Amino acid sequence: LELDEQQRKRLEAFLTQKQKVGELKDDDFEKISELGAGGGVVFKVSHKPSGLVMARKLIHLEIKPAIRNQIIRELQVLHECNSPYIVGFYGAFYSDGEISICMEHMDGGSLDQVLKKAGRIPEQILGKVSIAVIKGLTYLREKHKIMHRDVKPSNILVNSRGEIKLCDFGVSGQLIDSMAVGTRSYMSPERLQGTHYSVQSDIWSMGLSLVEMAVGRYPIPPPDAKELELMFGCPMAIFELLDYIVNEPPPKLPSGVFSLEFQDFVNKCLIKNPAERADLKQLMVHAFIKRSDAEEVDFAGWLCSTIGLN
Ligand SMILES: N#Cc1cccc2[nH]nc(N)c12
Ligand code: NA
Repeated sequence: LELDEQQRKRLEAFLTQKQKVGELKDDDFEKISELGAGGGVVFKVSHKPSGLVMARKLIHLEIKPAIRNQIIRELQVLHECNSPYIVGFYGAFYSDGEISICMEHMDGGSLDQVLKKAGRIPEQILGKVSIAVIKGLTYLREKHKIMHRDVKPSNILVNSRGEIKLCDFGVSGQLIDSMAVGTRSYMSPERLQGTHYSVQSDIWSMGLSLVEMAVGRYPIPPPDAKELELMFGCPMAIFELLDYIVNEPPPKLPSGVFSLEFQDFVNKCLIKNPAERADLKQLMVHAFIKRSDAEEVDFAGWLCSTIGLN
């Protein structure tokens, strides 16, 4: 988790900006636009006193003062997360029936939005995405002993400075309890079977997200012979999908389109058995990761061109 000079400096600039904000209050925010929707909506906002642009997630919940004060206390844990791979946090408060979580605004939005625009994401770009997700999960586990629990393309945010960060990792037990409704389509077979689940379940979710972004389609059930010819030239209800995940072989990338190191990387993430599945330590030294790290890929450049950012 050692940072380079440029990363160390952005982290310091963020904290110095954050220290000037003070206590977050409802009437200090001006809504600019909507950034996306879930059990909550995300708005791009202006924090009028500080002049900072933020992402404000509003979770509408009717709960007694007892419950909201415990949720807010639990979200204070988010002030301790300081990493290039974790979306910056400004603060949490309650106001007129809703919890607000104020975060760093990521101008590239989430990877589900980027994928919608791009059609499919190139393998070299997914190499940088994989490095950031692994480093993000390593940071959470090593410095805070917590697991993400909700890795999916909509929880991976990107920006025009080429940064890739994780958001929405559950930190409050009470906030989840008072809710308790996001998709279960990225959950590992072992979590869907209620059995033993560690950071290995986040690795499965990463593997699945990477296949979806590479092929441009949620990868379950697998695409047929004709669906692949449509893609590279070369319906299922949620309950049927979850049964498919638990009972059928895992998805895989099509061969002949992707490098064998990339195919091997996703196969090691998607091994059904969590014990056999690669761990964070092993993924960090996988051939695909070492190769992607040595590649000097202009992620910001690719991103701005693809989504018309600027
Ligand atoms: N979309 C989105 C989103 C969700 C949570 C935090 C955020 N910061 N910047 C965003 N665009 C964003
Ligand atoms: Na979630």
